[PDB]
Amino acid sequence: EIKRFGRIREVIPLPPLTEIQVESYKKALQADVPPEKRENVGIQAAFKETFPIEEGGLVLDFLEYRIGDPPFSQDECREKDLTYQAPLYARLQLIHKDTGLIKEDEVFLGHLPLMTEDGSFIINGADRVIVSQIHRSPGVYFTPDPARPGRYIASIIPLPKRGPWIDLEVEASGVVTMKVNKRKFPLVLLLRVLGYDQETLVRELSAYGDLVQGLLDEAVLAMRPEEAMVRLFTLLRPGDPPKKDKALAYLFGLLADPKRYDLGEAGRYKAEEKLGVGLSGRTLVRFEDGEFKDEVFLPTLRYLFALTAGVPGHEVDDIDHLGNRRIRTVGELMADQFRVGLARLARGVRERMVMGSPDTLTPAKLVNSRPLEAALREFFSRSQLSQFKDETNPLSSLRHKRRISALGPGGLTRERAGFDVRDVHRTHYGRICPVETPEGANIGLITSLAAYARVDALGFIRTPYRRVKNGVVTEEVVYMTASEEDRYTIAQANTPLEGDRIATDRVVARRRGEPVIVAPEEVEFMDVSPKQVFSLNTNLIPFLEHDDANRALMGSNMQTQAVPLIRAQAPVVMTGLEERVVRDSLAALYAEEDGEVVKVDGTRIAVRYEDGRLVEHPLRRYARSNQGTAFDQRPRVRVGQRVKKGDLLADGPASEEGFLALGQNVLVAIMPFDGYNFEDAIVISEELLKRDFYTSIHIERYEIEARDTKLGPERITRDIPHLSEAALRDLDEEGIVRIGAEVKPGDILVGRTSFKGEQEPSPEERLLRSIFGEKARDVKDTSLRVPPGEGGIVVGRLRLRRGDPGVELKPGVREVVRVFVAQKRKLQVGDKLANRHGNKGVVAKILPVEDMPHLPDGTPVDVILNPLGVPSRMNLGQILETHLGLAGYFLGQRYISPVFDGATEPEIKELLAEAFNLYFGKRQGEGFGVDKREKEVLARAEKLGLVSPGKSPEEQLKELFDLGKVVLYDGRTGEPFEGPIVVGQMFIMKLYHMVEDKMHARSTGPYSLITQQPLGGKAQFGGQRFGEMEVWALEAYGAAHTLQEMLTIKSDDIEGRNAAYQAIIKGEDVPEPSVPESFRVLVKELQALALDVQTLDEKDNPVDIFEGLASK
Amino acid sequence: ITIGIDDAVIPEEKQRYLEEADRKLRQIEQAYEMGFLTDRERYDQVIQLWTETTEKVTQAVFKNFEENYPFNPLYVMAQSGARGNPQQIRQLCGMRGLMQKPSGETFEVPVRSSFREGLTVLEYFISSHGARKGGADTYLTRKLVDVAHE
Amino acid sequence: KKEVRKVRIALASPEKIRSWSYGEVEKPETINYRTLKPERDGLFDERIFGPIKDYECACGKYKRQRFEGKVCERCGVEVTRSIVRRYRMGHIELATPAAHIWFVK
Amino acid sequence: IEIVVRQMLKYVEVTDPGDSRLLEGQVLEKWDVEALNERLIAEGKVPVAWKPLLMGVTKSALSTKSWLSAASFQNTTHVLTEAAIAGKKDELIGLKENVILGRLIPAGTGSDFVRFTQVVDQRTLKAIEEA
Amino acid sequence: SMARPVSIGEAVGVVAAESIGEPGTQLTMTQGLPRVIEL
Amino acid sequence: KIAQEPVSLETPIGDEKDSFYGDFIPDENLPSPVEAAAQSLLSEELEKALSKLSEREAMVLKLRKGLIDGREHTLEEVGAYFGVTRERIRQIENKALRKLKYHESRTRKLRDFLE
Amino acid sequence: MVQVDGGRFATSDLNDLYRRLINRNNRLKKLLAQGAPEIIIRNEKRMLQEAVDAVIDNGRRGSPVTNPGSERPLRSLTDILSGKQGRFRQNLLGKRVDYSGRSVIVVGPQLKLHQCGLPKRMALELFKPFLLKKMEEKAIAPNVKAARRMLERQRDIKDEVWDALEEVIHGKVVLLNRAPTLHRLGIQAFQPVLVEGQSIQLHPLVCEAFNADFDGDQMAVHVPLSSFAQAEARIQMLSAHNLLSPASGEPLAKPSRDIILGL
Amino acid sequence: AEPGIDKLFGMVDSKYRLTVVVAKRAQQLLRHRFKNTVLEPEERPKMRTLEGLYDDPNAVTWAMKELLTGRLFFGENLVPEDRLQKEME
Ligand SMILES: [Mg+2]
Ligand SMILES: [Zn+2]
Repeated sequence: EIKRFGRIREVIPLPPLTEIQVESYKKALQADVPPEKRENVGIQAAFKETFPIEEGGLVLDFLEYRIGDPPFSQDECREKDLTYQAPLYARLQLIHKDTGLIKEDEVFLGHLPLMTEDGSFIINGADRVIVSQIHRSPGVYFTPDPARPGRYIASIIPLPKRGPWIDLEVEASGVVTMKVNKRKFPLVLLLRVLGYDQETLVRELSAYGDLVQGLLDEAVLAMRPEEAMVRLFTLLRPGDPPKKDKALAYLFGLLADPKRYDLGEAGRYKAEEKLGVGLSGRTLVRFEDGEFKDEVFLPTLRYLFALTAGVPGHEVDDIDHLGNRRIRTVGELMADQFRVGLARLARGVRERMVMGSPDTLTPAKLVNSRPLEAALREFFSRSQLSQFKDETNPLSSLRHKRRISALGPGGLTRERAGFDVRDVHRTHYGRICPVETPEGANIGLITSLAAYARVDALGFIRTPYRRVKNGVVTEEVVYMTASEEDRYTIAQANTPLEGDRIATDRVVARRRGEPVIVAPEEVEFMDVSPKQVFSLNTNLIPFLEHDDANRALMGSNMQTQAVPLIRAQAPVVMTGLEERVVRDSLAALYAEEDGEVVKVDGTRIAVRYEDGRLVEHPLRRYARSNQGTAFDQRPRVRVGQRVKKGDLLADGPASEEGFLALGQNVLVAIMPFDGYNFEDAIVISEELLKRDFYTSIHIERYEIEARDTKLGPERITRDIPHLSEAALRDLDEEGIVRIGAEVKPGDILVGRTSFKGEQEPSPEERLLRSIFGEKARDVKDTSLRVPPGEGGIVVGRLRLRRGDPGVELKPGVREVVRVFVAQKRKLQVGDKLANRHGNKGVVAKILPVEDMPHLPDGTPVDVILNPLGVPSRMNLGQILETHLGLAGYFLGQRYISPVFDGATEPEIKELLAEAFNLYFGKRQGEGFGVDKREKEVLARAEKLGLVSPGKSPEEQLKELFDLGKVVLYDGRTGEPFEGPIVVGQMFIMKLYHMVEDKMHARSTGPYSLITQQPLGGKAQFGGQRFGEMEVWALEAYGAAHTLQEMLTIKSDDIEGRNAAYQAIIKGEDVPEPSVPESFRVLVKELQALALDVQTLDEKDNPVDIFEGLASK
Repeated sequence: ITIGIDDAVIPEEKQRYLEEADRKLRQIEQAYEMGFLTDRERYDQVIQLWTETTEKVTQAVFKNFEENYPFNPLYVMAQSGARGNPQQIRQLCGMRGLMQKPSGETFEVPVRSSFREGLTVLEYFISSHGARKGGADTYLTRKLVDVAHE
Repeated sequence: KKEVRKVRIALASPEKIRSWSYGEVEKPETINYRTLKPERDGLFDERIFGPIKDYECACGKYKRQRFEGKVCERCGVEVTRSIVRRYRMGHIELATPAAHIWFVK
Repeated sequence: IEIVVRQMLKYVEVTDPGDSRLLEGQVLEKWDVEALNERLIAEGKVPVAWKPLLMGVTKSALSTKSWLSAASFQNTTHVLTEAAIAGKKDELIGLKENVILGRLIPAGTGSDFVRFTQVVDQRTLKAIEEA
Repeated sequence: SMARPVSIGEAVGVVAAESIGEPGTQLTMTQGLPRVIEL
Repeated sequence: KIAQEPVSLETPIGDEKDSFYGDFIPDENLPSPVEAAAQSLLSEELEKALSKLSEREAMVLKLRKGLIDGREHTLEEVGAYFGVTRERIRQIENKALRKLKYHESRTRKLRDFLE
Repeated sequence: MVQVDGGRFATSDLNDLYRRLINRNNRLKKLLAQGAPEIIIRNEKRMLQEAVDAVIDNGRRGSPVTNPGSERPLRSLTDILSGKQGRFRQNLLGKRVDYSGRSVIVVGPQLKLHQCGLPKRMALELFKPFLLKKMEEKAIAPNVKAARRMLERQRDIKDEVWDALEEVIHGKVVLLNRAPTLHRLGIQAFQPVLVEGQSIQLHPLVCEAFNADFDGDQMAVHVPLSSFAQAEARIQMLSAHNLLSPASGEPLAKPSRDIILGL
Repeated sequence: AEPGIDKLFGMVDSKYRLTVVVAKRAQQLLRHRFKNTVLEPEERPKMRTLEGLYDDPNAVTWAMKELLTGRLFFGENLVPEDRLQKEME
């Protein structure tokens, strides 16, 4: 019972939502591809560039490279805290060119990290994703000259560390110079080296006006290419003597060497596509038969002269235009740092040749795994494009894999981020979400791929459109880049159609991102859907058209922060993407084929498929996510149920029957409430807690090491010296806590003892033990206890002992013990609630069901929301959702209202009317008229003009109900609220609660070593940061002693904090420090620099701030 | 006090105001094909047209509130100073107005839809240019504390 | 007793630098590789910088408060508070003079 | 604003040193050369001639007389050498100076104007008047 | 803040700096904040 | 294990230039304010406990336990101090203890401090 | 120089700078006594000057001295004073402080202007030394050490000690701070009322000054220890004594949002 | 909280001199465990509690209460410093 709105029916589904991660890393590894037929891209092109090297003859070559098999599964890689990787080998043969010797063998080069099915990696047991990067695409560009208002300059740019930037500028003199590596020189000097004469340079280039006359230098056009090459070498490299063998070697490596200059394969397409020529190879110049042969300089000089002349068909390139920016996906980012570790293995080969026995050296002892291993490990563990996977819920992980970052190595920095790149470019339409982006310093830097957006082979983002020929739409879709998009006139997706033919005489369309009304004969493409413009999360916001984009940004971000719930529901009003999100997130479980279910329990689902196979599917139960949220799958099929392929078998976290279930559907009332909902605060009913709504399961891991101390080995044991039998009840035989015990802060989880480091017990300690007849143990309790504010019941245990099979551990560590604790967290005051429209709020008051505002039939609301959080934030979509939820509440139905193609206001009022007949009709059938309190409300609603005068009480109630409003009684008084009050169902999520966001409180704890400032510990929290702006505030108040306590006694003053603690302990007022410790350290650090620092008093006499301590 | 979608009531003088604006719009395109106007002062006559037409519907929104629905929640919150300003109330009831493109010079076609009737995809995307600008735009105390602390 | 109201900074003469010093650090050693105790003429020596334990010399002959101020006969260590190790300075007596680089560069 | 703008011209450049140790072109604070010149006229000696100076808030803060406060900026070494060479006494007048030292700030309850106020009751005032 | 003669000891220097810098994040709607820094 | 050189306390942590290694290391040797008070309360509460004895009873215990000079004096030195036998000192010591145990069973001041 | 976890030692760069100076100075001494030729003596004297000014200002002149196995320059005495982590910036930039806490904030409209809602657990820790003393005075424990053992080893907080905590709190004030502290009203003093839950309850009339919004904002708590600290926290920092703007003199704690809406 | 705070600001020329007076007087109250109070038993501030109404343990509250009675004298150099505490114990 779920109605779908909308006139637009998408002709194609969303792409494989993780194909930006999966297909990239697959294309780079080419695992299932035979090494004979591999396409010379990615991880093999790194070898075919590094090899073959030769420099006493040596020729190591590249034949095959093969992936190994994972030594460990993904689960035991997460359990062991080891990177999920396979060994990488390669067939390297050594050729002695002077002898003819050949020596083949296969050598270990390094461990290659492998990608999972969903599209992430496991590094040191941690799930980890590699975000895509946006950067400037290579090729040739033409921009207007800043310091010359008349002309434009050209720029040839290749891949980074793959050639230098090249500029072509026309000076005020009129001669055309060329800028390379902070050098300037005329173009003909290089053109002479390229084999051009003045006779050829004129005829094909004469038509652009007087521009050739700025290129002609008769003195340079007179010399041979041989002496022009050396004339070039002297200008840009004026260090060494200009020998002609070095001048040739330089220009060859600079512009002609394919391994030292490789303008991108995408940049070569860009150069070929922009200039209208044809380029074989990725260099600017070749080197055939001994002379240089041009490839790019003549076409790009023609385009520059053409553009400066004003010929049509030539334009300036937009810097942000998404045809001039590209995407570095996972495989490209890895294979780039791969060849870096090969260029460092190259040195590890080159230098190993001058030594040893240069006649016979195996490439086994010529090549080491250390260079490449350390290169890939730096990438997956340190690169800012590789960060902790966000798996708060299935939607979180799907979104994280689709992020596009301008930051990272080779990318931008936040200080030099500026605004140009932070902005929304007109080409983002259909490729980059214009609303989903962080709030804070990373605005516009980190974005999200659009729903229908795909990244092509060259790294450019495309979006589908429907081809239309003569006002008739075709089933043919075409993915076009931003450059190809500017070529056509493209109509909006919501243009009225008479069954696949256009209806209106005025079509809304776009030309280079410009709103233009058009006739059905001028349209050649049409948008596929409104969904293609926004990201996944933004497409999950119903009535998005009625939400201002700023709060809709928050609505997109917070769905990523929603914790999975025990009784998680799909929203009452949906957008139609909720099923596909859980499908592509790989958090649920589906049937591999047609078949029948034969076994169903909480741990496994067994089905017999067509092909006769019997497959049992293990259900992951209460597993810990990176953020501590419970990953839990639950069966959704019965025994004997016959399922089709792709049919749901088990729901993952935050999924209800296969639909994204990020929260709960709660009955909301929009009204103030005694200030408990002041400034975004939220009032909730206790009934939510009774029904376990918004209850989540969170699992935290704890860990303790038993180490080898020079004072003696630490021991995991139940024998803890001075401890009660009660404090050890839940400790098993070997000292670690039992599964199923409830642990509260301070309780022991793993018992441990450490040797004291033999010292005399103090005489007071000796007399103390003599009184109580206790003989001192030689060991102290160092057992792992549960930190404050944390707890739950133990659900997992794990022990890794050195000297036992399968496990190797850190040096000096005898064994490690891990304990897993789970807790059920029900909604409480302080928890953060939110809807998909950007409404935020902290639960401020949990109220008894009796105090809650309720309907005449006794039904109480679940949550009270303040209307004051709406007008200045301009998100009327939450109001439309509440109105639609009111209808579906009494109608007992859910709704699908797509973005920009959802439920109209009249369609909603009709449902509201049909719902009133049910609700009010059932009330008459039970024999109850219109209450006298309701008639009291109906009287005022007429005074202000909310109901029409003259109609009956039932009719006025109906006029309120289709306005979305109802009469509501105050559970505290029985009296009604004086005005009608819009109630309904709203989808509300509970947002994630980071560890540092919980309640902290310190009195006294550890202090740092060098600076004596408060430091967090296992038993105590750290102190709050009292920064300089707070110093100014206390100064502004003139509260000197308050500021003096912060800067001394409460922080780094050793004597002061000890004296103050004792003062409070003995009921004494805390004293002031006679001379603070920061003063003392400053003087001694200055005296260390041989500077006499004199501390003088009122009459200039020396004060000794060291009282008999350092005075001699 | 509560807020429902019908509390963002649209004046019936909005329909008349923007059909007058179209009357004056083609009236300016007419004077552009004749030669009476260059492209610049034609564009400036389009911007002023939508600038004062935007103010027209803003006055229409509040005048309808003041004269017909004095206890409307949106109008009461704004007049009392509880929540909202006339610029925000205008985008809810009247028209969201004239937008600004990444370069800086204002857009010719304004968004005629309010948030209650809903923006189109083009209206929504084009507005994201300026919405992100306000977000990106959104030290001195330290330099002043340094100079004057004594 | 009196309250510091001004702070002057000036150059330090050799005899003034030696006035701050509780001894000359004569050796580059720090702590013994086995005992982990400070070496006798090194950078952590208690015979100059102060005791590591409160009111307890390095050998242990005097290890109570009533002995405060007593320098040990065979230690060379004053029994007093270990807090003096943040405050007591030593010095290095150079063979030939060296220029303070601040006043040079 | 007036409090801050006044700080933008609290320094002066010496034109004629007169009978002081000052030199021509030397920059110092107006409130000092006022306190200097009223000692010189009392001594019968010739006062200092200065011209007003205008500094931005940044440049004004760098030019401060206190060496502790000046050292808290980026060129600590240059500040410290010239201060030790001159034997400069930091008088600890501003708030930043004392915060660096860890000294009670000269404002509010730390002001010389109110800090030394005493409080007594009648009994102890009579018991002490017997002294 | 008290609508009365200021007390001696009031750190009006810091207070002035806070009063001026606090709205620095509200100078948007024109020269604006760069003008203030220029001054 | 001994071959490795020490780590620098000034080893930078993270790309941020505002933290060294030693900024996060706790001081394992300096006593906390709670530890410093506990040893003082222990010395105060033991003095108050010993004040329930005769001065010889208390002086014997303070000599036997090292509260005077830091070394446990055997029965011979304490008997030489007081001019009595090793056995007479042992009886004084044992009687002084069970008097302390009696007062401790009634006040319970010293029951904690006991780890 | 101290050993950290794992047994490995951690030391300060200054030690190796001193150590390189002591080594070279001692070599110069036993070269002068051996009567070495001048070319040798001049070399040790150069290395001596290069050792001293590396202790002073490593890197200034010449290549900075580094440890084996790293390119990081050793921290000199000048780097200890100069820079952002230097001693002249340490006090100015602020510090971590004892007797402080943090929590998400909640509206708590029943509060009086001079009041805040403090979670009982947070109060029990913020005022723990005070609680130990009053647990002794009220015979709840024999002495302060026995009171600490009760709180630390029990997890069962009798109504007897909640009354004790209520008595130490009486009259006292805590500081509430929301970042960014833009003016002095970013820090205000309230009298704590013990509250059920994990959230600080903040009076709604002070939300303007703090720029507080109940959408997840967190605030810090600080307890001023001494009587001077209490006196100035109560006299000149109490929220109910700072009603008018220091910038303009206009009311800053004034009716807002629902309050205006109802009136 | 602090009733009569406006009257307390009037007794002094500077609000900060009031804080010094309240704080210093409160310190004397703690040192002598409220024996040196100038308040009569019926104007002693109390604390509403079960098991009876005890005296308010807040010394800052007493000091403000005493100051409102005029029974205290405050000023600079009003009496020698050493002779003050020596004669108050
Ligand atoms: Mg906020
Ligand atoms: Zn000794």
